[PDB]
Amino acid sequence: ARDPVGGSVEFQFVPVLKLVSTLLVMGIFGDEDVKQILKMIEPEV
Amino acid sequence: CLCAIAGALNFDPRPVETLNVIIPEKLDSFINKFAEYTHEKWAFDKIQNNWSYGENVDEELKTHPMLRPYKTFSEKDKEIYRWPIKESLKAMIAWEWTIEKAREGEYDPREGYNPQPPDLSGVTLSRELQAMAEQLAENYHNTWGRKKKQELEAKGGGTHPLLVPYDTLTAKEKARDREKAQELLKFLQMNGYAVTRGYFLSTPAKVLGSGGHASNKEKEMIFCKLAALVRHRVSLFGTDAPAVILARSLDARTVMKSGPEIVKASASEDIEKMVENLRLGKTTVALLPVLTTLFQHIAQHQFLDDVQVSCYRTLCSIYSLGTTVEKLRPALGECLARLAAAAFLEPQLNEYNACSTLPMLCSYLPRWWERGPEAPPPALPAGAPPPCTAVTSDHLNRIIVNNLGIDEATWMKRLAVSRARPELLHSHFIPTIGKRAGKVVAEEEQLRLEAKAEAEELYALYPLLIRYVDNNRAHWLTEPNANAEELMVGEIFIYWSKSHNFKREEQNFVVQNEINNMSFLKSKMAKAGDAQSGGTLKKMLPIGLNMCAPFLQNNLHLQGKVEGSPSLRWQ
Amino acid sequence: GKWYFEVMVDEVVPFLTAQATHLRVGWALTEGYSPYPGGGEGWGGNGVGDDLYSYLHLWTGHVARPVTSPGQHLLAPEDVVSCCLDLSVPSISFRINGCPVQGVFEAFNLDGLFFPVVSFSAGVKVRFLLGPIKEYRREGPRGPHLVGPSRCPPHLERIREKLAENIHELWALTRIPERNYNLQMSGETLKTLLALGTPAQTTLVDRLAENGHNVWARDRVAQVPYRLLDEATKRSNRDSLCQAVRTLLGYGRVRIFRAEKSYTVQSGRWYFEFEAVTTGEMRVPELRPDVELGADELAYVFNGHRGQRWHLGSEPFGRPWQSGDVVGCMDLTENTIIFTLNGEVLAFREIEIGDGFLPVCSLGPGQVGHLNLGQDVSSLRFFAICGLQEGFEPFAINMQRPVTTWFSKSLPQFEPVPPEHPHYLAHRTWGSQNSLVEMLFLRLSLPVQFYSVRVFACVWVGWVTPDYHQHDMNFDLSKVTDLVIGCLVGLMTFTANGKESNTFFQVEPNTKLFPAVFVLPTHQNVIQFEAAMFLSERKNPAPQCPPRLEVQMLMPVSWSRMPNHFLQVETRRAGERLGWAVQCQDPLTMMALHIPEENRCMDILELSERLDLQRFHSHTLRLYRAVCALGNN
Repeated sequence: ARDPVGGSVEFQFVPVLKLVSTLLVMGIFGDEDVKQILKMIEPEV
Repeated sequence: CLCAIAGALNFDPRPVETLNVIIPEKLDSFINKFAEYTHEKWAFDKIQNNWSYGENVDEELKTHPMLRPYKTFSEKDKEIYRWPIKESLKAMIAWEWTIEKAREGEYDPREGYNPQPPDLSGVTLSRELQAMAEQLAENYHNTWGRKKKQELEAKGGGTHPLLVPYDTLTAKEKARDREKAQELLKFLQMNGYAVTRGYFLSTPAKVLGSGGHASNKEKEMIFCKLAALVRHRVSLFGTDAPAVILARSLDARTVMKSGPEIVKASASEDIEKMVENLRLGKTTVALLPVLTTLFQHIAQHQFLDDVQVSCYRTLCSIYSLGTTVEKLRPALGECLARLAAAAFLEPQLNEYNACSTLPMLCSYLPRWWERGPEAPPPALPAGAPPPCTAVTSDHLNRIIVNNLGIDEATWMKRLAVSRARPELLHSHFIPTIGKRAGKVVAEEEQLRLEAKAEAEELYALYPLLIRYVDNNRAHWLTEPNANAEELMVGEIFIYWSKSHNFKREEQNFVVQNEINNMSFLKSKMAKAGDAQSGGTLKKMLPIGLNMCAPFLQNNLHLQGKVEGSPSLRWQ
Repeated sequence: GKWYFEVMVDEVVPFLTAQATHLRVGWALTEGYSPYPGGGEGWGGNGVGDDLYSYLHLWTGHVARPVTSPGQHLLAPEDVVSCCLDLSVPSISFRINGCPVQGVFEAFNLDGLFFPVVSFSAGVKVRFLLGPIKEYRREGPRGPHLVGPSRCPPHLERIREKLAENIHELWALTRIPERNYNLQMSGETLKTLLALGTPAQTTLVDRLAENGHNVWARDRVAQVPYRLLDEATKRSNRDSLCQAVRTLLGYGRVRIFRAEKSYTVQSGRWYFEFEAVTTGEMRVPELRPDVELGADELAYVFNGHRGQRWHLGSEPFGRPWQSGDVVGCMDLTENTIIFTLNGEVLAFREIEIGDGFLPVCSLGPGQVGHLNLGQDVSSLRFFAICGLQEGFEPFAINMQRPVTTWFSKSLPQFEPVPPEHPHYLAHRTWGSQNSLVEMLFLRLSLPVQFYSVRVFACVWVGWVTPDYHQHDMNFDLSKVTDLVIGCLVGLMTFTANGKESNTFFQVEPNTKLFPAVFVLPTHQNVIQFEAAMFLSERKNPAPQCPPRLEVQMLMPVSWSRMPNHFLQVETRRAGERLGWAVQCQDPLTMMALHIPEENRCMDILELSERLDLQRFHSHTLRLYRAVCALGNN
């Protein structure tokens, strides 16, 4: 699509992944939220 | 070369008189004033450098002695002013540039004589004087330049700036003597004395030329030859000039045409000039000349060749008219008559160019031509008819549709040389004016004929191929334009393509094409066709791969094309 | 002369976002107000001007001032400002609801037309009550357009006399000392003819009529150019002039639009389609945001009208540009700039490569068009077949987000410059001399809150406000070798002309005067600069007795450089008059941050565009993160 959220696919993702990690560490996430994240990963199961 | 350059666009100092001329008393009267005024100016200008009155020659200290007021003077100090003045006035008296007496009448400082001179700028050249300052500056420099020249003529050196033609010199150098010259005459009028004797370049050149040209015509009627070469140079200049009196110039052009027309009644130069004149073309006398040509043409039909060639050239002027009336109707009538009565192909072409209720007769003739469809027996009449159709289309701007149908019929008849080329030009015009389905059917019919010719194909075959190449290319080009205008065509394109492949692969055919080109003096069409064919990206990629290796049927056809494209790329 | 009007404001919620909305009325002359949505100095507003005069507390110079009223509150759905202005002695002064809400204006200038400006912040609706502000971005049916910018002998005499009487009689028939008066009128006509000394003759006659008509108008006023008066009147005048003529016969500036550098294309074949909502002549990385357009090494373009494209240079190759006519331009791989007109293809042969380029569109005053851009729907005309034949694909899927382009803009800034123009204790002073025009200006780089000048070398000097930068212009003092320096704790002057002018003007509340001046013309510059108080000001450290030199020096000119990129939406509601009240809905938030320069509106996108500023910001962010480290409170 010629992107680029940051012109660095990685930069954009790092920004998001870091936020996600902070949230998980915090644990201030709904079980449903956890399920959503799992689905988000690839929905392997 | 110089002329082309203009289009793109060593001494003798005259001897005046400066002592053979002894001032009238009115000039002596101006000498008191002008001389006194000069002394005042000196105080004013010498005071400007802080100079002053003293009692002795402290010139470095910025002092005169002579900067004693004009009143203080000894006349001998006044002579320093009077002498240049006396030379000025005498120079005028020498020219009989009479200086009529009406009136004689005229900064970090220091000491001096600090007058304020009645400033010189404050009066300025009347038209008599406007001519005069030029000659006084010219003359003054010469006397000065002649003294400079006597000085130069003593010393044996190279060149003199003021000893070389005055005009070459900067306007600023020209200024130095003018600074003496305007300073005299304006000041004379300022003192109440006139001094009385007793783009544009292109316009001037044109006028001089008309002036000579008439002389040349008179000479022809009765160093003249050398001037005539000048005529060729002039014609070239004129072509450049136009693009770069107009109507007046054209009128002069009419006179030149009459001279040439008279001659018709160096040949190439005249023709080129005529062509240039023709190029230029792109009054009553002109109408008369046209009438004579018409009458002359009728006489030729009844029974000079040069006059006839000139008349054909006159055809170009008609084209020029096209770009932008009784005599015209009449000569036009004679032309129509000649056409009816009808080198012949050339005459027909000239007639068509000239052509470039009444609508009804033409319509009937057109119906007759349509009747004419399916058979010919006359190459010349058909060409004249085509020219007429073009003229009709032009007049029109339906009728256009009928014209198109007629064109199609003509194409069919053709399918059934110079005439062919003329027909092609007419066809291009018709296509431009421009049903489509019928044209496509006709193309299919032809394309097939071309394929058959290809299958058949030594030298004769090559010639046939060349003929196929010209008509096919032209009509093909118009058709392509139409297709673009309204962009099955793929099938037509495929056929054109097969022909194209055979063409890419044709040696004898290639030689024939070269010969045809030489006689005159398909790739673009092929490209347009290819674009149409291209008009399924993955499938296309697979096909390209297959071509490199070189609906299923369609794919195979596309692949075959691809090969053709590859061949084209190889070129 | 006098004018007054009333606009009543409808129902605005004062807060959506953390903002007290915008909705200040005042008035303004054309010149020197040129709003932008980028937002002005000090973080952008209204009444900023020395143009704007707007009206709450105070607005003027962008420096609110308190005001006595009786409602002593902001406008709300309830009221009707009741606007008034005299021109004559020029005072705008104000009421609300006929309620005196204090006196103001005078002491500025005539020039241009001082209309009424209304500003809406947020969700609000208002009636105006009588019986765009420029804009690069337009307004279009499919893809926004974009347009602008618009500034807006004796015998002969006898023949004349006798002919004149006949004319009066002829005129008399149509209607159904007097002539006499007619003869006098004929004589006038004669004077007009003398002044004048084919259609052009008719036009001249019409002009003369307007001129005479003009004198007549002046007389009536004592009791608008003819083009201004209008077409019907012009036509009527033309007829009389025509009759007279028959009788006589018987007798025997440019705005350039750019694309983000990030989009940059360094390879392949692509196509850009330009849409014209305007008819006229226009031209389609290195190129400057501001400078000559279409005639430079930077880019190649030709005027649509001219059928010429600057090489830079002169050329043909094309039909004259037609309003609302499709245009098509086409490869990194080869090296051509094929132009397809209406596609309908017309290109350039052999062209350098690298650094991408893209094509730049600059529109001159008064034609808008829209240029695109994204999607298959976008192929228009088209302008599609070529893409199909060309394979020079449109940006298409890439750049899914809509493309953003920086704008040249209108107002110069007093920026820094180096080695430019060629030919551009103490010492401080310098300058570059070549075939340098005037000019001047100068400016400086030290700010005073919330003491010497030398020069010598005639030239206006003054001290400039932070907002002092304004369009220049002739700049003859004053429009709104001895050097004397004035220090403000006060009155600022110096010793004018070496020896005292006395004391001219001063403000001591807590503004903030910036020093430079503008110097123009001359073979040799001869400018010398420098500091006690100034030195103390410049550095937080100090003041110290010893003179000090800044790491930085300032310059060079406001310039006429265009570089601010435009934005995401700017939708409101327009704003229909007849009814007389206009209501605007939605909210806009600006991420931009003000400099310490100061007061310029940054525009985050602008920061992104400018790397150096961006680098500094990034470093600052890192430092901030660093202070945070260790979980300190």
